[PDB]
Amino acid sequence: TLNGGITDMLTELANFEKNVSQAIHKYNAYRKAASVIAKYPHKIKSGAEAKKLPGVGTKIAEKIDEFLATGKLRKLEKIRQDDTSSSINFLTRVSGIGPSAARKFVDEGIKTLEDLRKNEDKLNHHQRIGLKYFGDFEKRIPREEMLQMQDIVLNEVKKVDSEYIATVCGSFRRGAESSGDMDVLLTHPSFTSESTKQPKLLHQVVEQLQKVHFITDTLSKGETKFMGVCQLPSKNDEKEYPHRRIDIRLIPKDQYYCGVLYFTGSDIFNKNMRAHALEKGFTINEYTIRPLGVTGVAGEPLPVDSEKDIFDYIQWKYREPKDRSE
DNA sequence: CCGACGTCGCATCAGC
DNA sequence: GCTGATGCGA
DNA sequence: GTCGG
Ligand SMILES: Nc1ccn([C@H]2C[C@H](O)[C@@H](COP(=O)(O)OP(=O)(O)[C@H](F)P(=O)(O)O)O2)c(=O)n1
Ligand SMILES: Nc1ccn([C@H]2C[C@H](O)[C@@H](COP(=O)(O)O)O2)c(=O)n1
Ligand SMILES: [Cl-]
Ligand SMILES: [Mg+2]
Ligand SMILES: [Mg+2]
Ligand code: NA
Ligand code: NA
Ligand code: NA
Repeated sequence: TLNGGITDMLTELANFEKNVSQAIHKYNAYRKAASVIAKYPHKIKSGAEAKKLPGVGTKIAEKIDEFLATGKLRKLEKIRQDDTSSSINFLTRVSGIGPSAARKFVDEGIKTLEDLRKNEDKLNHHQRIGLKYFGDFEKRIPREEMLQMQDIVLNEVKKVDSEYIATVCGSFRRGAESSGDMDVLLTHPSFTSESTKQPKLLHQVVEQLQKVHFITDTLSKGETKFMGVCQLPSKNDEKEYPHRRIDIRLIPKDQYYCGVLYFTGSDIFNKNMRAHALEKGFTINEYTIRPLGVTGVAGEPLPVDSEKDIFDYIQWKYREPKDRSE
């Protein structure tokens, strides 16, 4: 990438603001600037050149000038030296430990991997599984493995009820050569925006995937969202595959296009597109696009019969999934 | 200057 | 138990 | 931290 040094610096700052400062809007600001610089097709020569991009303001322009001149950022060099920031940043790398819990753990003297394993009974269920698979969850998934996983999920879902449709979204649907996890959108004609004519629709799919030993652990689970752990089968004498994060989201079948737009992302693309919708007088979630009144209360859902219909309402040219990796 | 910043599912906890 | 924040996550 | 009214 042309500007990897700058974008890494801004990402590290984003993570600091989220994990340590607990400033979600600074986290989003830094990530938005990193994303716009990542797609800028020139090697940036100055902060002023970067400040022309939307999301890069005066402060980041100054950091870019320091980074270009020296190859580092004194603000980050100091953060890297702060023991509390180091501890908190490490603990938040466990799934289920966020900024609040990380700081509480540090207060209580729990700040290393050894400390965590020593104190499993101080972890909730999600955190306990996140610790169990700490190393695995930072490994990436080759697309070749994503395809094997897709095959298992799609075939097992079909065995439960041929009327299900499972769609792998996330970075996979954007065509990435590797993914951080597997995101599965699920629909069934019995579950629409108008009625739920059959119970346990998500449950019976999860159960089937547990039965064939694909799903191995559960982080959380409700009627429409599963968050868990899965693993490909290995062959005789083969080293096992890493355990992987899996998210499954059951979406009302008639709202598939809003659902698949949401679950395809990226997360920054969704923030950007939804923010553009609001400026255009609309609000978009994973179910609907609705107008806003002069009051600012959402109106009735608008007819959507393609992903492109959603782009049309907000006066955006259509962007294929591969062009949404912001 | 300064209010807004995307939107929502599940787990957990506090107040009643 | 319910309801509404809050945390953490997609 | 940045943007737009
Ligand atoms: N804050 C978020 C996080 C996720 N999402 C949506 C968009 C994501 O593309 C989708 C899956 O979340 P994810 O964290 O797995 O993101 P991916 O796009 O799949 C990443 F590229 P990765 O391949 O590392 O999972 O949920 C979102 O809307 N807002
Ligand atoms: N998980 C899914 C995927 C597609 N669909 C529907 C939405 C459209 O009517 C149609 C689109 O087919 P496809 O996008 O797979 O080419 O399938 C669904 O109901 N659930
Ligand atoms: Cl809605
Ligand atoms: Mg993903
Ligand atoms: Mg704005
Ligand atoms: Na700018
Ligand atoms: Na975490
Ligand atoms: Na995911």
